Amino acid sequence: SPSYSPTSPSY
Amino acid sequence: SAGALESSLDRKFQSVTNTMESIQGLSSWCIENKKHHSTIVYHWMKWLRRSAYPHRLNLFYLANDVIQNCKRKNAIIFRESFADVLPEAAALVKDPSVSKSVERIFKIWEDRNVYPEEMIVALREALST
Repeated sequence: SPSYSPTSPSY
Repeated sequence: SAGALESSLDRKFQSVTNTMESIQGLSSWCIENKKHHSTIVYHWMKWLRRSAYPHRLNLFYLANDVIQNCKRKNAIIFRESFADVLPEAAALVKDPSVSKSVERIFKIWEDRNVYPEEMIVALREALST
């Protein structure tokens, strides 16, 4: 259940 | 009658948990649901009060990821409907134990210029004091 890093997705 | 179709969003958002396995999958599909981006924010918002402190923090990541899955500012219209309750949703995370993590997504929106500062004043009200 690895929690993600908000900056990982691009914008 | 047909309004029961919106439950395809709220039951799946309620099923989300603190993992990228559930966030990245539903946030990618949520972009195909752009046909109702106006109500999607209403579903995800009401689950924050249902969820625990670390869990509602995880649900808040969904909004940030869906804004960024629409991406490239080609329209990014998802940001406009989330802006309707963006600070109001942050009122459910006034605890400094979670406000510190909700600042993680709010920090990105601030640096990524995803919102005007006039909106961020409400974000910092709802996260800070």
